[PDB]
Amino acid sequence: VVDTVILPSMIGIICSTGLVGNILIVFTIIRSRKKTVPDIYICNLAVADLVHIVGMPFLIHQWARGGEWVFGGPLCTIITSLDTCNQFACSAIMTVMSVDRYFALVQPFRLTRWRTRYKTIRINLGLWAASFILALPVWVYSKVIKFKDGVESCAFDLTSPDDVLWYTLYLTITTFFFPLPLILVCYILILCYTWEMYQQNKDARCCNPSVPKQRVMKLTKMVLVYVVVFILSAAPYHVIQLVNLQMEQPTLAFYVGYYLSICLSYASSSINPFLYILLSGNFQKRL
Amino acid sequence: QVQLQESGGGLVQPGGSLRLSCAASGFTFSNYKMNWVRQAPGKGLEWVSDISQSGASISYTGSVKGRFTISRDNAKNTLYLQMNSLKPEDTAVYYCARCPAPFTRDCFDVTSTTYAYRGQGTQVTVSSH
Amino acid sequence: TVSAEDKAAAERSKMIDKNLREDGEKARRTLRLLLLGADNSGKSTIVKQMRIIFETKFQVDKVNFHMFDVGGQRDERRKWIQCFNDVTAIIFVVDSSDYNRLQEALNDFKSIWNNRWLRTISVILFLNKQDLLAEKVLAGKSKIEDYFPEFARYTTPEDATPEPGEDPRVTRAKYFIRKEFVDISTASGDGRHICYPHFTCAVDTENARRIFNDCKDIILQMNLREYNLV
Amino acid sequence: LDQLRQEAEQLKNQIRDARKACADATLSQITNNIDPVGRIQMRTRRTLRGHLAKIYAMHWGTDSRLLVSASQDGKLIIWDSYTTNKVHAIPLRSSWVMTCAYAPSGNYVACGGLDNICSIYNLKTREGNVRVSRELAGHTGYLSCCRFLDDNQIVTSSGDTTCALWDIETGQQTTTFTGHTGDVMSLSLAPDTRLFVSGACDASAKLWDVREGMCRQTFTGHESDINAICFFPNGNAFATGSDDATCRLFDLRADQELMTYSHDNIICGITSVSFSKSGRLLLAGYDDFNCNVWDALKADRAGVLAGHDNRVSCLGVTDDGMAVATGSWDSFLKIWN
Amino acid sequence: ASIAQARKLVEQLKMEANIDRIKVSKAAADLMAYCEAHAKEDPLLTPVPASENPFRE
Amino acid sequence: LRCMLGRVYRPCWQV
Repeated sequence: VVDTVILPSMIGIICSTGLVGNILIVFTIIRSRKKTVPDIYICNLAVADLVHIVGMPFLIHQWARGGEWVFGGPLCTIITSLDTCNQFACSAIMTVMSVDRYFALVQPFRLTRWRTRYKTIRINLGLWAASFILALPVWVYSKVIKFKDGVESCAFDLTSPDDVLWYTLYLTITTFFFPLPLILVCYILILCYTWEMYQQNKDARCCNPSVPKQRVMKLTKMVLVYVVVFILSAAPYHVIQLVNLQMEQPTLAFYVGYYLSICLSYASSSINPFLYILLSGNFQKRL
Repeated sequence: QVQLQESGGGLVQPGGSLRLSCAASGFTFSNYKMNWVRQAPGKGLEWVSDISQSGASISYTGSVKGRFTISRDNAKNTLYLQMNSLKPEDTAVYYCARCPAPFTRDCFDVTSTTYAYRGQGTQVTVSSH
Repeated sequence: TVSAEDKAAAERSKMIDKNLREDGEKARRTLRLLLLGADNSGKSTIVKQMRIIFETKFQVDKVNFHMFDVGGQRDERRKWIQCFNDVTAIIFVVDSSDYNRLQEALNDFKSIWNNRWLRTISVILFLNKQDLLAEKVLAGKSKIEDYFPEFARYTTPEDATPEPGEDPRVTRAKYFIRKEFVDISTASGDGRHICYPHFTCAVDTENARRIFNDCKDIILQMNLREYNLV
Repeated sequence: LDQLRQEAEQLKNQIRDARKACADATLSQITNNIDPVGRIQMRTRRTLRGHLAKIYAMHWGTDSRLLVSASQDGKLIIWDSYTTNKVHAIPLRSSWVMTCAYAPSGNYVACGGLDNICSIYNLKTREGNVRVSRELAGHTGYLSCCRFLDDNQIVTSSGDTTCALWDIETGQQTTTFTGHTGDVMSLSLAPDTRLFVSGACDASAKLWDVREGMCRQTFTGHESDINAICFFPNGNAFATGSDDATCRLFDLRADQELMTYSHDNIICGITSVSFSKSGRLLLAGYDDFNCNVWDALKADRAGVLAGHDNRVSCLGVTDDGMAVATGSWDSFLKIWN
Repeated sequence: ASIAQARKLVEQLKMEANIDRIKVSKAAADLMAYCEAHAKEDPLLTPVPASENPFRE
Repeated sequence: LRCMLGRVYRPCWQV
C-alpha cells in the first residue's frame, strides 16, 4: 500500500514544481526587454531543466509499474537518449555558468571577448550541440529487452563487465565528477576574492558608521545553495551507480535505494528555479 | 516669466536682527526647492541655507548655523529668512535662488556667476554708528 | 530573392557590424573616469604625477585608465555633466587645507552625489593637500571650530589607522573632514554607489594604485548586481 | 544704473499688457467643437542595433529613408530604415558627441559635443571613404544642436549662450546671436529657412533672423530649462519642451502661449519634441523611458510609445510623415508607424 | 559694466514691443485651417494601408 | 530479477 501510493507522490510534486518554476522563469526572461549574459545562462538552465523534467515521468513510470514498459520500443530509445542529452546539457550549463560567473566576478578584464551577449548565445548553442552529440552511444545500446516473467524493460544492450564499466565511468564522470571539481573551484575562488576585497576595502569604509560591506557570506549565498543542491541531488545517484558496478543479483533494499536516487536525481532541476525566484536578490519584481 | 524679488535689508547695528522676504512668481513655489545665496564684497557666491519642498529638510551653512531662522510659505508663494545676532562680516548681498528643476533633491546652479533663476538681491550692511 | 546591390549593402552592413563589435571590445577593456573639483583642489598635479577636454592616459596592471578633465566650459554644470552617465567612477579632489573653501566643496559633493543622472556612479574622493593641512593644524592660528561649530564636540574614533608618527590634532581634523564627507555620501543612495575616501599629499605616487583598487571594487559590485548576487 | 532697470521693467509690463489685450479667445475654447483624434496606436516597425553607448541625437534625411544617429561611443552611423542596414560608420575624434545633423541634399553630415567643435563629414568623397570636409571652431561651450541651411551654411547653438551662423567653405561665424542668458540647448529652422527659434536654460525661447542677425521676438512661459524645440509645419508657431513635464505652444504672430500640454501623473523632464506632417499630433520625448503623443488642438494625450527601457533623448519625424524615429540611452533606435 | 548691457536690453525690449502682435483668435483659426487642410496627407494621424508604407513590418 | 544501469535496467551477469 505504502510503496504504490506514498512513493509515487514525490515524483508528481517534483515534476509540478519544476514545470511551474521553469515556465515562470522562461516567461519572465523572454518577456523582459533587457536580457544580459546572466539572464541568458539562467534561461538556458531553466529550459534544460524543463526538458529534463518533462521526460522524467516517461522513464520513472517503468519503475512504478514494476519494470513494464508501455510506450513501445522506439519510444524507449528516444526517451532514454533525450534524457541522457538533457542530463549532459544541464551539467554543462551549470559548469559553464559557474565558469562565466567566476570570470565576471574575479577577472573582469581577463576574458571580455568571450563574455559578450553574441558570443554567450553562440557558446550556449555550441554547448547544446555538444551535449546532444555526446549522447550518441545511448542511441546505440538503449533498447527494450525481454526478461524472465515476461515483463521486459527499457534497458541497455550492455552485458559484458568491460562495456558496462566503460559506460558507467563515462556517464558518471561527464555528468557529475568532472563538473563538480570545476564548480567547487569556481565557488571557492569567488569566495576568496570577495573576502580579500572585503578586507582590502576596510580602509575606505570603516572610518565612520556605515554599511559594513554587507558581509561576505550573504552576497555569495545563491552560489553556495546552488552547489549544495547540485551535490545533494546528484551525488547519491552517481555514487550508487559506482556501487552497482560491482553487484550481482541486486536485493530489494538496493533496488529501493536505486529508485529513490533516481527520483532524487531530478530534485535540483526543480529546486533551481525556486533558488532564482525566492532566494535571489529580489528578482520577483521582474514578473 | 520666472522672476524673484527680495524685500528687506539696509543698515543694521552689529548684533541686531532684521527680517527679509523673497517674492516668487511665474512658477509653482511649493514644487521648487528654494535656496539662499550670499556674496560678500570681493568674494564669490556662497550657499547659506536651503528649504525642502514641504519644509521637512532644513539645513544651514556652518558659518551661520544656529543663528538664522528660515521659514516657508507656500500659500503666499514667498520665502522668509529671519536673521538675528548679525556680525560685521555678514555684510553682503543676499540672492534669492531657486533650484533649476522641480521635485529634485539635487541643485547644481545654486552658486553660479550667471544663474538665471535668481533675483536681483538686497544689500545688507553691518557696521557701528 | 535579392539583387547585387542588396547583397553588396548586406555585406557592407555585416562588415560595419564586425568593425563596431571590434571597437566595442577594444573600449570594453578600458576604464573611463571623470575628474572634477575646485580650482585649488590640485587635479593638474595629481594627473601629472599619474602620467609621469584634457585627457590623461595611465596604465596600471596592464589595465587602461582614461581620465577626463572637462575643464573647458562655463561655470554651469547642469547639462554637460549628463554626458558622463556611464563612467566607471568620478574622482573628486578636495583641498582640505582651505577651511573657507571647504563648505563649497561639501556643497559640490552633495550636488554630485544626489544627482539623478549619477545615482549609479561611485565617487573616489581624494582629500588633497594633506601636508598643508597638517602644518595648518599645528599652527594655532586658524581653528576649524570657527568655521564648523561641531569640531569641538568630536573625538577621534578608535577605528582610525594613523600613519607612523602624527599628532592627535592632525588625525582628528582629517577624520572629522572624512566624517563630514561620509555623512554627506551616506545621506542618500541606498548603497547603490559607494564613496571611497583617501588621503593625498600632492606628492604620493600611490594615487594610481588606489584608483585601480577602487575601480576593481566598483566593477566587483556592478558584476554582483548584474548576477543578482548582492 | 537703476533708471535703465525701471525702464526695462516698464517695457516688460507694456509688452505683457499688449499680449493680454489681444487675447480675447483661447485656443482650447476655439478647438472645443473639434472632434478628438482618438487613440493613435504605433508599433515598432524597425529596431536599429549596433551602437555601443547611449544615443544623444538623430536626424532624418530629406529622402525619409536615411537617418544619422550619434552615440557617446564615438561612432556616427547612417542607417537605412527600410532595410535596417548601416550605410556608413564614421569614427569621431571626440566620443562626447551630443548632436548630429543631416544635410538637406544628403551630401554632408555634421555633429559635435563637449569638444566645442562642429565637424562636417563628406559622404560623397571621390575615392569613396567618408572624410572630414571642415571642422568649425570658435564656440566657447559644448555644442548642443546644429542644423544645415544648405551645403555651405549651417546654424549652430552651443552651451556658451550664443548661436552662430557658419560658412562651411570659409569656417568663420558669419553671424553671432548673443541674446540668450545661458546654455542654449536646441534650435529649429523654419520651413522658409529665413528664421529659426532656439530654446535655452533660462526658460525662454527667442526668434532669430538669419540674415539680419538680431532677435525679433522672445517667449517666456516656461518654469525650467528648455531643451527641446520644433517649428510648426505652417511656420507661424513652435512647441518647446522643458524639465517641468510641460510642452507649450507659442505662435510668432501672437507672442503668447496658446496652450500647455501636461498631466498630473507626469513629473519627469522632456528631452525632444516634434510635430507631424500636418501638425495635428505633437510627439514629445520624456525621461520616464517612454514617449507620449499629444493633440496640438485639444491638448489631450492620444497614445504612449512605450518601447524603451532607458531615457528617451531624441525623436524625429520624417518629412513625408510616414514614420517617427525615437532614440534612447539604451543604444537602440526604434521606428514607429 | 552693466551700463552697456542695460542699454542693449532696453533696446531689444523696445524693438520687441514695436511689432504687430495680432489677436490669438486669428492665429488659432489659421492653425485649425492648416491642420484640417493636411489631415488626409498625414500618415501618423491617418494610418496608411499596408500597401504603400515602406515600413510594412 | 533485474540489474540497473543509468535510470534503466540491465541484464544480470551470471558466472
